[PDB]
Amino acid sequence: MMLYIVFILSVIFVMGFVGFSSKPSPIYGGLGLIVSGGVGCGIVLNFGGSFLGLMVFLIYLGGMMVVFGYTTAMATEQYPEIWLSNKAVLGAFVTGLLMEFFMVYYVLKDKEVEVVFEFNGLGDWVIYDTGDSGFFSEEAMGIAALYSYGTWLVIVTGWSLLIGVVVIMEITRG
Amino acid sequence: MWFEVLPGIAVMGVCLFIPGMATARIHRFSNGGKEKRVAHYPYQWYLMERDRRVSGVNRSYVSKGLENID
Amino acid sequence: AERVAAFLKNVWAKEPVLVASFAIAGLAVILPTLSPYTKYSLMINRATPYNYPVPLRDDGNMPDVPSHPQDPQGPSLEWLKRL
Amino acid sequence: PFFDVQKRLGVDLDRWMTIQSAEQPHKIPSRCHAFEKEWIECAHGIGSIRAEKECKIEFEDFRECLLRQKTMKRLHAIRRQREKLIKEGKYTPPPHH
Amino acid sequence: SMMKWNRERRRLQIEDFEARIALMPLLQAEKDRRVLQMLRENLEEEATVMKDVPGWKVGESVFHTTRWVTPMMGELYGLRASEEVLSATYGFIWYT
Amino acid sequence: MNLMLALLTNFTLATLLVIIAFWLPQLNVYSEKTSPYECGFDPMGSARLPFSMKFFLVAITFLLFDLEIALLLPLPWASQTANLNTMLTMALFLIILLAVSLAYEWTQKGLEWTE
Amino acid sequence: GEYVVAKLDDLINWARRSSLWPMTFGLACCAVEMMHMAAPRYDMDRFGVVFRASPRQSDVMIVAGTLTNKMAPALRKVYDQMPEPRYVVSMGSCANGGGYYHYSYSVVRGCDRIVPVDIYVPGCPPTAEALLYGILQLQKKIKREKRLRIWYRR
Amino acid sequence: MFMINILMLIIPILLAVAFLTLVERKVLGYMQLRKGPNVVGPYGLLQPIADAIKLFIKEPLRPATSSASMFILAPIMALGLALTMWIPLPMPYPLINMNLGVLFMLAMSSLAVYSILWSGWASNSKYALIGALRAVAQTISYEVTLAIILLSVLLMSGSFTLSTLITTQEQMWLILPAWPLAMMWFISTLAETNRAPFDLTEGESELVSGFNVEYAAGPFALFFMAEYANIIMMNIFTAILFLGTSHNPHMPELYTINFTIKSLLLTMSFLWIRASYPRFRYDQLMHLLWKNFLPLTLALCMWHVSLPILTSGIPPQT
Amino acid sequence: YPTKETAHWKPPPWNDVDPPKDTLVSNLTLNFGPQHPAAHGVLRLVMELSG
Amino acid sequence: MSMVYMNIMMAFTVSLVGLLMYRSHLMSSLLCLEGMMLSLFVMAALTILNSHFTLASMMPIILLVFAACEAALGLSLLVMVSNTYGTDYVQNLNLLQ
Amino acid sequence: PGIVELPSLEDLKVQEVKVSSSVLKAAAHHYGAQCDKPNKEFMLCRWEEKDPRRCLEEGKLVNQCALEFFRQIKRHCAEPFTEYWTCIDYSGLQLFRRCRKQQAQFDECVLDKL
Ligand SMILES: CCCCCCCCCCCCCCCCCC(=O)OC[C@H](COP(=O)([O-])OCC[N+](C)(C)C)OC(=O)CCCCCCCCCCCCCCCCC
Ligand SMILES: CCCCCCCCCCCCO[C@@H]1O[C@H](CO)[C@@H](O[C@H]2O[C@H](CO)[C@@H](O)[C@H](O)[C@H]2O)[C@H](O)[C@H]1O
Ligand SMILES: CCCCCCCCCCCCO[C@@H]1O[C@H](CO)[C@@H](O[C@H]2O[C@H](CO)[C@@H](O)[C@H](O)[C@H]2O)[C@H](O)[C@H]1O
Ligand SMILES: CCCCCCCCCCCCO[C@@H]1O[C@H](CO)[C@@H](O[C@H]2O[C@H](CO)[C@@H](O)[C@H](O)[C@H]2O)[C@H](O)[C@H]1O
Ligand code: SF4
Repeated sequence: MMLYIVFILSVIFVMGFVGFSSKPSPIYGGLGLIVSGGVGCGIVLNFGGSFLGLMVFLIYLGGMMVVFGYTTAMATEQYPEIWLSNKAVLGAFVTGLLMEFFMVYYVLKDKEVEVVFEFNGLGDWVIYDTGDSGFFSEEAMGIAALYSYGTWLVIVTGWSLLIGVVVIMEITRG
Repeated sequence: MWFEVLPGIAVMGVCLFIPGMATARIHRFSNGGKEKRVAHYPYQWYLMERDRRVSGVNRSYVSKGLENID
Repeated sequence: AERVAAFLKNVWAKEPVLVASFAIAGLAVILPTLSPYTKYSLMINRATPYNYPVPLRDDGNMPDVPSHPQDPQGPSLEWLKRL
Repeated sequence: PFFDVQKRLGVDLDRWMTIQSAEQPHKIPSRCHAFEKEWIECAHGIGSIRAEKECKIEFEDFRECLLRQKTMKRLHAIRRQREKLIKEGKYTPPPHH
Repeated sequence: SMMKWNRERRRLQIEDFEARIALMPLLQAEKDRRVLQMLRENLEEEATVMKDVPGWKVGESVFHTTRWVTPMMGELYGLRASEEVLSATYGFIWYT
Repeated sequence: MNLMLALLTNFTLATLLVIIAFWLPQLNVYSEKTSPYECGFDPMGSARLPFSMKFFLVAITFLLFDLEIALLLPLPWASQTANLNTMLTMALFLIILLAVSLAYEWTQKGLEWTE
Repeated sequence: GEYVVAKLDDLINWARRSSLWPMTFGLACCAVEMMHMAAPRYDMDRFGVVFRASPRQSDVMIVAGTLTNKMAPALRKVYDQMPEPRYVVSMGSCANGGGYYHYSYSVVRGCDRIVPVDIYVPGCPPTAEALLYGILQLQKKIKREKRLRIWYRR
Repeated sequence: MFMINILMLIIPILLAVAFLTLVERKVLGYMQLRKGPNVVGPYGLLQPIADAIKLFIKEPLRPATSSASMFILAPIMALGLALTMWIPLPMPYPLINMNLGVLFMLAMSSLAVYSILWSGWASNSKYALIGALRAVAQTISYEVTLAIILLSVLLMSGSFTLSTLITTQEQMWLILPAWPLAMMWFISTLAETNRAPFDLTEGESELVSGFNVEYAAGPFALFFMAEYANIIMMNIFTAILFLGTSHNPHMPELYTINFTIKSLLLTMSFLWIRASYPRFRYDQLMHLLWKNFLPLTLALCMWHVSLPILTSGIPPQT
Repeated sequence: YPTKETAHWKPPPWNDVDPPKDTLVSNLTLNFGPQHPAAHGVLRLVMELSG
Repeated sequence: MSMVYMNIMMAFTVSLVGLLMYRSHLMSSLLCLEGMMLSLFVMAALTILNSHFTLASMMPIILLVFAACEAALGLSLLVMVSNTYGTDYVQNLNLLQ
Repeated sequence: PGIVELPSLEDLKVQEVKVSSSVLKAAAHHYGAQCDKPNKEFMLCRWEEKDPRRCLEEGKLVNQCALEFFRQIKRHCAEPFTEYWTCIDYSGLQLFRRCRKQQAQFDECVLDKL
């Protein structure tokens, strides 16, 4: 059961997506996205990417905090909609969960499932690397190479972030 | 007087001392009287797993020395 | 040099926080160039062995490659022992 | 690229990240390093039209390393049969398995 | 003070790294034997389990090449206990 | 496992305390008690009405600054590279461009809240 | 049976009277002597009495001053918004019975026309010490509650 | 033996938090020329117990207009995440030894913000909403500066492991080479914990009680417990970050004694600061961080990137 | 080519600028007191707030 | 493919349908855009981590950087849309019919 | 596509160096000098053959030289060596810097005797 840790997180991942894709009040859409960021961090962490996982969680926590502030100012109505309050939202929410459940049921019932494309349901551990005895994290060396190897990537990303500040000020200066 | 504030600080101090002391003692008790092995990197984990196999009792904190070399 | 002093002293009175920032930022950019120790930083990073030193197949003409780790040939870390 | 300014000027802006057989930090190899190199060396210089046909073996093996689809199908075949034999009281796993 | 201590820590790291280098040949030899033993054990079990399957061939390769391929987790621990598989796969990542 | 055990215990204890808090006390619920609070007089309109954000431009800039840390957080690892000449130039380059972006927004009054 | 609930009353009573949080609520003159009870000489905080602004986090309402007709609906509102158990201390002649504005067209003749009152502290204003006497009298009222003993005998 | 270890962590935390409230009331009392609790138990020692019992037998309220699920969820996250912040702390041995303990605490602290946003929002009252949006403003002010301040310190430690900070400070406290960062870090922790002079989300004199104005009894207590647990945790983190205690592996209790004294004194200073200063205006908090701390933090970040290289003092990865 | 679905279409403004909406943005109205620590207990300060 | 891919791919599809099927709030659709990046980030990370391609470990980070720019760009437009009509409703953006 | 050739279980059997990692870590520096030649040949084989099956024989000579190395320590330096790795074993990170005193005793023992 614990061998299926990554699969169980991925099931909650999709459920979070159905949470905000059904598009209730952005207050609850932000909540759904925070959950997905959380178990999304858990998924990446279980593949050996502790730094990558924790950062996507951190970035999305700050982003939804800005979203929450913008929702109260510009995307709020007298009766914010929950998943049960609207037929279109509930219908989308229900449809996504039932489509999620059945995919889970077959892949667990058979250890393989065909959903447009063939997926193997043996558990995700089977693909992992067997040997490993380096005295470092591979993700850290790869990420740290951004400053030695990725000189060109730093220039374009640094420029875009600088331009982003200039652009947002032009756009919002009516 | 101001030293009547000390009793509440000491009780607060003693409570904050317990978590650090308990963890240190529980680690030694469950690791054969030694510090808990730290495995931050794959190499350290590899050696720890090897010790579990070498121990013969499925415990990475049970050490085998020269008496295990024939 | 007198015009700049008036500006420099003026900003020390109005924006000492920003004066301190630019000064520290300036030092961060300049001193690495002028420091006699900057060279050792890369050598110490070079001398850290993360990987196995794979041996070479001896062909007969490798005078400077050692046969044993304790042989005199090869890079020495004596400079680091005393750094 | 559309305009191969990198080759002309000799600069190397992004080719370093293109393949997993390229030089990695501290020479950490990718899992499919050998399979990539064989496919890249098989198809070098001959073009995609020829390479699609004359390097199928190298590519097919490389694809197997990447997604392991044939291997997982084999394991599911073995695992499924053991379930059949274990459940029928026909085979018994040894102590170590 | 921070300079001097960190230089010493770098000297201590190299010493620690050199001990690992000295043992790597011994650990590598053990690893090679352990992997081959596990696969040979896997191969034998496959022979009995798949005996009555007609199209099966025991120990077949999925690769056109005869070059040695490192096995993945499923290939090596495919037919073993869950807690042995669990420790092999997520043991390091979960360790505290 | 240990981490998952630790998280479950933390949020299990918190939930137990809430459960106890809700089922132990004697309750007397009526409309006036549960009406929205606003200093003794009835609220004038819905608390769900839009609430203007005066620091909206700083809030967007936070999203762009809040991603500089992801690019800079690898620096302690990058300091272990052999190619320190390229490192230090690129690390200083990013921070300066971040400083320049801050100076631009500052000088153009982007950090002043709208009235 | 009787012994267990007897001790349990003593415990819930002790906790409730040792942790009395008045609403930050003053009306007129008498609120000045309420401040002097919080001031160093009397230090209400040393008895466990702590002002908290929110009605939700308050146990006691000290009606400290004249209650006008215009204010009366607001006072009843914040009283209703206290969670239970809750207590009301009527401080000063104005709150007690209208006082020196008793015959005014705009004054409620005693806050006990609006809320139930546990303790009446006389004076115009009561001294800070007199209010402290009233708070300690309220504590001794709470010490005598028999909620569980009565429940047990229902 | 691990479950016992978890209880040996969180039960003492709740006891330390309980008596921190007593110590705060006494320390502020004497700085205010009075005494503070000294009746309920000798020297007020039973006051925290009485307050705890009273709140949990007080009637909880669900406001009529409130969003029920988020109203109840919010206090559970607050206390749950406050206790989670302690599992990586090396005292001297962590309960959970993380490679990236520093970044884990950054992520959990960001998540704990939502327990304010959702409690204020779910309350569906204006004072609660105003408090919640101050929390949004306050996070924007300190989060960017806080992370970069940490990064500068970790460039002398070489790791994101909290235990490596103990090894870095074996010969000397990091407050010597980084007192400018320690100053800005100490302020950032006050802003991060909504502590005076940055107690804005609650802000008694402006917002009655701010984000939790509608909370009563037990649900209120969870928020109060979470706040004071965060006060202690952030001062432990400050002590570990800048006042490293030497660790003797054969006498780990001596570390825990010196380490605890430093954390108590740092926590006492939070109370001391609360008694001394007026409250910031919450747009003045944003300008303090963005116009003062941020320019200096960015400059010191470049300085501490360069300094190990130019002095050849780069730490090890381990 | 006129059609019934486009009978309500007007040519766009000459200078591309549509008139600003006549809609009035509504400011939040708040009771500040009487029961408020900063209201002296009996001030009902009705404030209109933008943010 | 591995079973995790089934749910990550499903997650991308759910957010894609989420983005394409609008309601009223323009903010709700901007969340479906951040949802797509989150799944793209996760699915890229699994591929890169599993295959041990070290140099691309920076790729998911760069992905987030340009997701932040898009979200900041999207929020800026939502500010000006809201300032004009008093809501973020998308049915108000029909002058150009 | 072929049947993977795996060695027999007898061809894999060998005497195992069954000591803990703290024992190996304590003797690593001397072990590196003493058993360099068999170890280096075996490591040259692996990075050349790229096949664990093609290096088995050299991998047995690695163990036989390790056992002979640890058999000499037992004959002459059993007690000083036993204190030293015990000190290493206590540490959570098996640090050298916490056992310099015992490292000396083992260091001059192997110098005087061996
Ligand atoms: C940091 C954590 C601190 C937690 C502290 C927790 C408190 C510890 C001290 C507990 C002492 C006992 C408290 C009793 C207070 C009850 C409230 C009260 O006074 O009401 C008066 C009522 C009496 O009401 P009554 O019947 O006389 O009349 C009520 C009707 N009117 C209003 C008209 C008068 O007491 C009771 O009804 C029963 C008393 C029970 C005492 C024992 C407690 C059992 C409760 C179990 C409830 C069932 C759900 C389970 C909840 C989980 C429990 C753990
Ligand atoms: C607009 C919505 C977008 C939603 C995106 C959803 C995820 C899409 C997944 C794309 C990958 C699917 O991959 C698809 O299925 C399997 C993958 O092994 C392949 O399967 C097929 O092709 C390969 C080719 O050698 C062979 O195994 C065989 O011919 C056959 O099995 C398909 O050729 C491939 O096209
Ligand atoms: C608007 C765009 C702004 C862009 C601003 C960019 C600022 C960059 C300033 C230069 C920073 C690096 O500056 C450079 O650092 C390296 C050290 O790493 C130094 O190099 C020195 O140390 C290295 C290793 O540490 C040795 O290999 C080398 O022999 C030695 O010269 C250079 O002498 C110095 O000139
Ligand atoms: C490399 C990292 C360190 C480098 C520092 C990077 C950040 C630099 C920040 C910008 C500094 C110059 O840009 C800034 O522009 C504004 C114009 O509104 C100036 O002037 C303004 O600032 C202050 C505070 O806001 C006001 O009291 C003043 O009334 C106003 O004129 C500032 O005095 C100047 O500091
Ligand atoms: S009772 Fe006396 S002191 Fe109190 S409000 Fe009335 S007139 Fe003023």
